Amino acid sequence: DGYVVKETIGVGSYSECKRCVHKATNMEYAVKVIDKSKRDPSEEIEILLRYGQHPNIITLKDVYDDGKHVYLVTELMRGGELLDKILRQKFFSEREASFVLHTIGKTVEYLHSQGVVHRDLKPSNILYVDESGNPECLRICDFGFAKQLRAENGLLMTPCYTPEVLKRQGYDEGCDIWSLGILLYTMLAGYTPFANGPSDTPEEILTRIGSGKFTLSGGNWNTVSETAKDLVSKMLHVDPHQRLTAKQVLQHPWVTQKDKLPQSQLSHQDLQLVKGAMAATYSALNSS
Repeated sequence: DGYVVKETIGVGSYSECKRCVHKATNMEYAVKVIDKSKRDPSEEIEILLRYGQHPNIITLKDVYDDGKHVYLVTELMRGGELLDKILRQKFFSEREASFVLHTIGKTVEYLHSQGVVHRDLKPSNILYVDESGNPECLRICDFGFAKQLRAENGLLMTPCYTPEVLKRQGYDEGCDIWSLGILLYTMLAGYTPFANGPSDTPEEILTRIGSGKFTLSGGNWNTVSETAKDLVSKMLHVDPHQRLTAKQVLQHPWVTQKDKLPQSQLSHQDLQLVKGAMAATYSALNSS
């Protein structure tokens, strides 16, 4: 139960994530410390326990609860965040972008098919496990705001088995797809579609989202495939119920036919501007 707690990795609401190194074998891991009084991580643990073995989902190693705090010990994400790699020291083109979406898209398709929605698919919740930058090293993380589809009696249910009760998933699923849509945009454009920097205001961003318009022309978009633009447009459609499903995304020419994709380095703005814009976009969304 006692580890070797060291540096703090990140921070969050009612939870802190530090770098433990123990297992009585100097084995490095990550441990999320949730305040039992502040928050109840019932849904999160059950999701990680049931779906952690997925290779592109963060695997759960140990779990502890003394009553005051919970200790979710997971595999350590040494590769950092997705943007921290692709927009720094890694050759990134529509080809590499397609592999990234492919990897994450299948994971979401799996989760949606099991009736699990994430509802927090920000690029800071997608991390490499090692510093290779390889697609298979990707891991979806932080299932804090994730919800399993349950029955009236409280039994886990799939959308296959399962009117307005299901349309809730259809919305919640459509928001996960929309979250991937801005990541696709950001990957292609090198900048957030509804934010120009870290100091954008909720009033600015939410107006742009509601307008249902974004730049698919000018800048990087002049040297980007029409299939790449077709996908983002369909992924970021205004009505969440008219957006693509995770399956329909993966059946798209951009994703499937990777031979036809350009392999030229993509331009990007400073990482901190892009990271700044992105965190501000999700900050504006949390208000509404």
